[PDB]
Amino acid sequence: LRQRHTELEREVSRFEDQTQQQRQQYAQAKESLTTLNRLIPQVTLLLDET
Amino acid sequence: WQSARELLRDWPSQRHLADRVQPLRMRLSELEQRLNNQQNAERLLSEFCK
Repeated sequence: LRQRHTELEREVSRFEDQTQQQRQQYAQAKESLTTLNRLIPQVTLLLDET
Repeated sequence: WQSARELLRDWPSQRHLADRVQPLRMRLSELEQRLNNQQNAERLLSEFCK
């Protein structure tokens, strides 16, 4: 059972990491999306670089 | 005499103000987008509330 524990811990470590990175990327995805939400809707059109 | 004086009163003003036409064209065009986008966003918000 202790060997089982060590191996399950390996797997859980892998998942904990994968989550730790993944969430960074996808939080950044929604963040960049918020940047777009700020920019485009009208601002890109009045700040149309006239 | 008086009428003619009024005409030559206006004439300086006439050219001076008529000079502004083209600025006014761009102005009206630009404000049109305000109208259009306000109406569009009004749509969007009403659709959401529904």
